[PDB]
Amino acid sequence: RKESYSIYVYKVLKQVHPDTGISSKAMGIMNSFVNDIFERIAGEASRLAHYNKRSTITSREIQTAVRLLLPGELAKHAVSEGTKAVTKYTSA
Amino acid sequence: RKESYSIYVYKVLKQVHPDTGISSKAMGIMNSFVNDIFERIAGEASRLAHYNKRSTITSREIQTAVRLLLPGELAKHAVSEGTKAVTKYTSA
Amino acid sequence: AKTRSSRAGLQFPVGRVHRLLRKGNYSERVGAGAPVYLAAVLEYLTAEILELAGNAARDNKKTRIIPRHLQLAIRNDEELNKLLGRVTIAQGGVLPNIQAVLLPK
Amino acid sequence: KTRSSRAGLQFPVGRVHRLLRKGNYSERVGAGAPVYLAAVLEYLTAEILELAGNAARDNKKTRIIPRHLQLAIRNDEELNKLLGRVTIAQGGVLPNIQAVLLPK
Amino acid sequence: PHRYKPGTLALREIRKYQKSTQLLLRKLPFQRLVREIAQAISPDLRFQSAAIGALQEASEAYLVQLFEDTNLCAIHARRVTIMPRDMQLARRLRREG
Amino acid sequence: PHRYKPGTLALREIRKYQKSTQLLLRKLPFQRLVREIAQAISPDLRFQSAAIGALQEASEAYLVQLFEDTNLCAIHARRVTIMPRDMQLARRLRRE
Amino acid sequence: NIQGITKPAIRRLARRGGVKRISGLIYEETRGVLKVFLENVIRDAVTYTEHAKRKTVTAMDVVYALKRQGRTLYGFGG
Amino acid sequence: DNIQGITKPAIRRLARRGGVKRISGLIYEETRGVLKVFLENVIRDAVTYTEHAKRKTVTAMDVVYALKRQGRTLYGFGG
DNA sequence: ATCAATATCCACCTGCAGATTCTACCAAAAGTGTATTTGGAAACTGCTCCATCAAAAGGCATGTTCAGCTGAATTCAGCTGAACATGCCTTTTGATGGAGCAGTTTCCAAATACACTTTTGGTAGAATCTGCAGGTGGATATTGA
DNA sequence: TCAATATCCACCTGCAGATTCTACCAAAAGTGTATTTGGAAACTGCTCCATCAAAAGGCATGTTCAGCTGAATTCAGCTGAACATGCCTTTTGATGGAGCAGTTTCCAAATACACTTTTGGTAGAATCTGCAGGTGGATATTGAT
Ligand SMILES: [Cl-]
Ligand SMILES: [Cl-]
Ligand SMILES: [Mn+2]
Ligand SMILES: [Mn+2]
Ligand SMILES: [Mn+2]
Ligand SMILES: [Mn+2]
Ligand SMILES: [Mn+2]
Ligand SMILES: [Mn+2]
Ligand SMILES: [Mn+2]
Ligand SMILES: [Mn+2]
Repeated sequence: RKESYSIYVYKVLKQVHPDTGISSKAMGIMNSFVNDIFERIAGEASRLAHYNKRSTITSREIQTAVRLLLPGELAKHAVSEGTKAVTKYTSA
Repeated sequence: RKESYSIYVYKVLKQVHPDTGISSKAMGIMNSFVNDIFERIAGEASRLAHYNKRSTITSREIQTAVRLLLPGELAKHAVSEGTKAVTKYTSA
Repeated sequence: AKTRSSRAGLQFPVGRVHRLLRKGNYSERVGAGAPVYLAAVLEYLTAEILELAGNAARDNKKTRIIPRHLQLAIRNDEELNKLLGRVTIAQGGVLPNIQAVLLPK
Repeated sequence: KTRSSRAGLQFPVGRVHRLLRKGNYSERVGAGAPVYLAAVLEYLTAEILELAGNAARDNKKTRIIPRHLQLAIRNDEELNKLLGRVTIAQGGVLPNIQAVLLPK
Repeated sequence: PHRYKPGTLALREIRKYQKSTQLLLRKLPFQRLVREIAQAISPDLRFQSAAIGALQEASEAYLVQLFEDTNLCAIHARRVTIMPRDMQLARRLRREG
Repeated sequence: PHRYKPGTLALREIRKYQKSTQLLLRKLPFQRLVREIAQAISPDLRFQSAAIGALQEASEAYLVQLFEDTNLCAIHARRVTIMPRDMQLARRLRRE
Repeated sequence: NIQGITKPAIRRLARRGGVKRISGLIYEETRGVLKVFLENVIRDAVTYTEHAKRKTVTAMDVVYALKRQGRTLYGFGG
Repeated sequence: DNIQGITKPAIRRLARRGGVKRISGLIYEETRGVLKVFLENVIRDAVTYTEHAKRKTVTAMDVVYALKRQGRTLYGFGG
């Protein structure tokens, strides 16, 4: 009845720091953060398609938005990670 | 074909200052203004509806968005006129 | 056959406002008064900038409004200034303003 | 079976796709977009936890609290630029005194 | 008998509270302030406790990085003491009033 | 022989250029720069003339309220001359 | 109640900002800035509140009010 | 190497429009570098928009979008 | 507070480049009628949220003393503004060729809509741990001398 | 230039409050089939961009010279920091009730569709016409004294 990003974050926590945990107040912050970046990437990709007379938000809109919204080195890595994931998903 | 707010703007000009005209570069500036204020008002009314789990943008969202996005007195006048226009329009 | 704009007493195009709202990804459905209300507001703000620009154009003893006039009109209006505080008007210039300290004795 | 499994991701590709479709962003949503966006959210999330966990252990704690998140963001040149207009509740500030105010 | 040279204690308090994260204004006066201000916009209003919480976190944060900036203006004028014309410039150059 | 006291002419130039709206940097040097910067980002690129037009209106508009802010910091330190530590402080409190 | 924002509390805030010496005039000044800030945030939050036809100001109302002023806040929702 | 094309006297005019009465000799190299950074961020975003549209020409609208993204909305190139 | 030498302002002039009209199509509103949603009135149930009350208790207000900082004040080497002359390059403009736009179709690949069938993630409990927070043991910070 | 007070930093410990870790049931997420549809491909008239020639005047560059600015030094009054007593306002915790959200149910009115007509708004032409330059009389500006 009230969804959240909390379980997925925790999973990600266990990859980077298997023996470390996270308080609930810290998790609400991670949550806030995830919703924030989503709306940022979503919003910018929304604008991209609309500027181009396109009606589909594709992975290519997402990538272009990340390149706009993220600082340089951070963007390089995310674009790599995003591609790495979509290409894996095609081979299945 | 390239639609624009040009003719509508021109009419309003003749309403405030009948013997006054406007250069084309200045007209494009006004044109910019209308698109800017439109996207500000619309988008904020988008977000309002989305927070209230409502799927319809109604005039009640437009008014509240004007009350957020416009400085005090500017908004008061706009809100009266916005009201005055839908109540006039429902009677026709 | 009457224009949606005439029933509202408006000069701005209510039908276009309504179309741009629907095709604009703002929400799934659009109310019937919404574009009417919005167009009235867009029209009001346009009236307000044009009246004060027209005043500045006559003070400049011109009869055609140029961007400099729009710039003088916004920046000199306390509220319009707040509204367009992050906005650049091309070929608009800036307001005449010297800090008192820099003046002669 | 899960789209999230097929993509090599921990974030939910399915939820993302829904939030995009119901988000008034566009009429149509490509199929790779939610995979791509989920992957980016995971990456950024991974990187913050990496640095927060570290900042908690440098402090010899083993639970992440908001201070650790704050210290991690503000000490990172690029994350800080990304979240420059964001207040983290209960985060505090980075220890920083202006050199002019020191004695000597 | 020994006593802190002016400036010494203040530096020890700077290190003390940049190190910490708790709210620094007393909660009840603050709450009283929020409700007062609100009652002028509209009466009979109620507040989740977390709403006042949220208002306070935001407010103390905004005041803290304003002092960070005010301090920078005070340094720029080759002083060590912050003064009203320092906060006025700081605010002026962030568009905020 | 008759001559302007230092600053007199300076005051007269402020009045002169707050009155006008023309671009104050030379167009072709500016254009040459934009394309130089652009070519490091990506090769073989072209520009609409107004694209360079918009880039310049923007650029000057920005530098002008940066000098305004730089000037305020200068007054704040009871000087009249703008100096690097004035532009640095101004930019710091503008997000930059 | 603005006077309930006390001198030594303001001093702690400033110390968190690395302020070492403080003019006596800073405190009434600071009070005035806090008041303006609260007046603008609460007004926008209440405007979100009354739009939902509610009588209770939620945390999300405030969180939305702050995002509007360009002050994104984390730890109460988004 | 075109940055030297922003001349000392041109920068002065800009400062004059900014209400500056007196100017240090270190301001000019300082001003040039600030300008180069500004353009580098605008042009890159503008170019990102260009390449997204699979174009080879940077339009005025690319620049206007790039500027709106840095919070610098610009009027007069919309149409 | 008088003056001559300059710079600037304000209005007039005329020919034109740009602003306003004016025509003649064509997408796009408006109009009708039918097909869906939705948001809302009601009724209902808990949840919070407001308001008390009454302890300790911790933090604010007040008062005293003095360090040192800010503001006032003086002088100077050179930094920068103003003027000139010398010269370089920006600006202007008219013409051209082609690159790279948009514009038009054509047509699958990709995405949406329904309708059923699993699996997951959210919640309320059942079962766990990390710091907190004392106590007080080697260093660090501070100022008196 | 060194030593005595104090203070904070180091490491240690047993548990309440928080965090983990478990155990069912809607509601999303996934599937299967049946349609649509957006936008890539391939081609194409045409802008709009890129250069070029080059004269020609406007602006930049570099040096000289003078006045005034900013940087540096000194110094006294007085502000704001450090500290302690004492009292009060805050905090805290339990309690009680009332006003709200939040949950569902259920139809009217509102919105969306799908087509058929009806104009308005746009895009070039074809007209007007304010304003740019250029010029001559006034009035202001500024330094000199
Ligand atoms: Cl000085
Ligand atoms: Cl004089
Ligand atoms: Mn895709
Ligand atoms: Mn307080
Ligand atoms: Mn002419
Ligand atoms: Mn005493
Ligand atoms: Mn009850
Ligand atoms: Mn003229
Ligand atoms: Mn003559
Ligand atoms: Mn003349």
